[PDB]
Amino acid sequence: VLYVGSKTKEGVVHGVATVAEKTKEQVTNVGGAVVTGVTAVAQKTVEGAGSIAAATGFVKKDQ
Amino acid sequence: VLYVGSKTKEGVVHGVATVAEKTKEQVTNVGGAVVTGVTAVAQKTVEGAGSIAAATGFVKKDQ
Amino acid sequence: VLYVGSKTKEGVVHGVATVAEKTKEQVTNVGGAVVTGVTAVAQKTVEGAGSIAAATGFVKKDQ
Amino acid sequence: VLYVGSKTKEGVVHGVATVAEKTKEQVTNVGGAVVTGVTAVAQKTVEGAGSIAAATGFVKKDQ
Amino acid sequence: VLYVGSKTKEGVVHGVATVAEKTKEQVTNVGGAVVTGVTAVAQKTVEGAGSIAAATGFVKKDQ
Amino acid sequence: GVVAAAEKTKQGVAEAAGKTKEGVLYVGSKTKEGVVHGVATVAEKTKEQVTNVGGAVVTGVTAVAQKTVEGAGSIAAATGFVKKDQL
Amino acid sequence: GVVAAAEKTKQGVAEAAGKTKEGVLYVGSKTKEGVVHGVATVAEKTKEQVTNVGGAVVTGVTAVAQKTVEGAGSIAAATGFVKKDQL
Amino acid sequence: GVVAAAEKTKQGVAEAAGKTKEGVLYVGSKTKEGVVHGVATVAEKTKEQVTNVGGAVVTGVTAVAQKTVEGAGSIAAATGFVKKDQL
Amino acid sequence: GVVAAAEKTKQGVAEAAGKTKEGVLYVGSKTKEGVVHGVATVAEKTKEQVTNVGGAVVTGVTAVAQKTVEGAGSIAAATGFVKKDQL
Amino acid sequence: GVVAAAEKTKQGVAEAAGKTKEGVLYVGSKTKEGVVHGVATVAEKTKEQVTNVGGAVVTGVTAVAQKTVEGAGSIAAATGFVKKDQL
Repeated sequence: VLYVGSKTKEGVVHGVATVAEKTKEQVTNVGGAVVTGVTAVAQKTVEGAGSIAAATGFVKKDQ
Repeated sequence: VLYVGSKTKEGVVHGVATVAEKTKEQVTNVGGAVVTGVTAVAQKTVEGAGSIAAATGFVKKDQ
Repeated sequence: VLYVGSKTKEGVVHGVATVAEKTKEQVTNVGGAVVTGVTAVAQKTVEGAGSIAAATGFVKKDQ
Repeated sequence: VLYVGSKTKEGVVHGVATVAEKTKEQVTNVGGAVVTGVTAVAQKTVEGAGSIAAATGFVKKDQ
Repeated sequence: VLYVGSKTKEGVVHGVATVAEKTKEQVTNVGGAVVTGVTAVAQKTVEGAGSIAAATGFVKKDQ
Repeated sequence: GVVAAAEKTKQGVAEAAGKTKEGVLYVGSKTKEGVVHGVATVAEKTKEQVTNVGGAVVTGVTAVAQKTVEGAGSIAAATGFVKKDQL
Repeated sequence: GVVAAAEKTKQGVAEAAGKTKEGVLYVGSKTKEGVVHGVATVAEKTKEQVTNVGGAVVTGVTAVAQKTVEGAGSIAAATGFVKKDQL
Repeated sequence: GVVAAAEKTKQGVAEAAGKTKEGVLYVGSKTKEGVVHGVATVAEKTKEQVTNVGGAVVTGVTAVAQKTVEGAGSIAAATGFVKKDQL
Repeated sequence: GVVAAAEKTKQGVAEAAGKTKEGVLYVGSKTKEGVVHGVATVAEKTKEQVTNVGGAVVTGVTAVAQKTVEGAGSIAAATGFVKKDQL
Repeated sequence: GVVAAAEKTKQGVAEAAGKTKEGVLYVGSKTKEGVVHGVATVAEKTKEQVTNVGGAVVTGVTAVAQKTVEGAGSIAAATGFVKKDQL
């Protein structure tokens, strides 16, 4: 009937950082999945069932 | 009837940081799933059943 | 009936940064999926079921 | 009936940065997928069921 | 009936940047995909089911 | 004088002088070298009498901003300076 | 004079002078070096009488901002300086 | 003078001079290097009489901000300095 | 003068001068080097008379801010200094 | 003068000058070296007046901030210093 929404956050990601210095890394992958970086996922769904927000670094071989 | 919502957050991720310095790393996987970068996921669903927010860094081989 | 929404955010990603200095990296993958960069995904759906927002770094060989 | 929406943001990404200095990198992949850059994806969907926002660093060989 | 929308954002990407200095890079790919650049995708769809916004950096060999 | 108003309507949105910095703003460097900034002086019931005989008299504020002053035996900034040197 | 108003409406929304810094704002360096900032002076019930005979008189404040001054035997900043040197 | 108002409304949202810093704000370095900041002086009931005979007089505040000064036998900052050296 | 108001409403949301920092704020370094900050002086009932005969007089505050001074036999900062060296 | 109010309301939310620091704030280093901060002086109904004969007089306070001073036989900071050395 009477709604006031001010500065409301729903499904929000903010303030994600990564700092590296003098860093060395080696990756040798064969048929797999390697994730080293940053993933920032924000999701807001209405009337949506079975919703996946993030799916990172999997190796799926279902039947 | 009479709702006021100010600065309300629902399903919010904030303030995620990683700091690395003089770090060496070596990854060698074969058919697997390696994750070294953390993920920030925020999810809000309305009338959504069976919702997954994060599915990071595994291996699924269901039959 | 009477709605005022001011500075409201739904499914928003903001403020994602990575800083690197004197960093070296080697990647050698064969048939795989290696992710090192930044992914920032924000999603809002209305009446959308089974919606994925991010699917980074996958290797999928389902049957 | 009476809606006022001021500076409301839905499915919005802003403020994504990457800073690198004195950084060397080597990638040698065959049949694979290597992602080292920045992907910033924002998606809003109305009455759309089963929508993917981002699919990065993928290797899919379904049958 | 009475809608006022002032400075509203839906499916908007802005403020994405990368800064590189004294950076050298080497890529040698055979039959694969390598992404090192910036992708900024903003999508807003109405009455569209099954919409993908970004499909960066993959290799798909479905049968 | 900035005024934004909305009276006697069913809906009103008023925005005064608002500033937004959305986007990418890049500055390589923003140095400032040898800068004098913001000098203010206030006096009340002002009355001045100056009598000078062979000298130098300056009334007011002094503000000197220099980046590089080269040379040996030089004077960069002087206020009320008397120099009587033999050689 | 910044004013934002919304009266006699069913729904009124008003923002005064508001600042947002959304996005990416990159600054490589923000150095300041040799800077004089914010010098204020207030004098109430003030009158001045100056009598000078062969000298130097300055009435007020002094602000000197330098970055680099090189050279042997050099004076960089001097207020009320008397120099009587043999050589 | 910053004002935001919403009167005689069913719903009113007033925002004054607000500041937001969402997003990425990167600064490589923010050095300060030889800086004089915020000097204030207030004087009430001040009458000035100056008599000078061959000297140097300065009446006020002194502020000197320098970064780099080289030189053998050099003076960087001097206030009320008298130099009488034989040679 | 910052005011945010909402009178005679059914729902009022007043927000005065508020600051938020909800992002990534990166600073590599924030050094300050040789800095004079915040000098204040208040004087009531001061009626100054100055008589100078061949000297140096300064009437006020002295603030010197330096980073680097090189040199053998050099003077970096001096207030009320008298130098009479034989050679 | 910061004011936020919501009166004659069935529902009121007033917010004064508030600060939020959510997110990631990163600082590599926050050094300060050779810094003078917060010097104050108040004088009420004091009694003084200056007469000088060939000397050096400074009236007030002194604040010197230096990071590094190098050199042999040098003087970094000197207040009321008298230097009469035969050579």
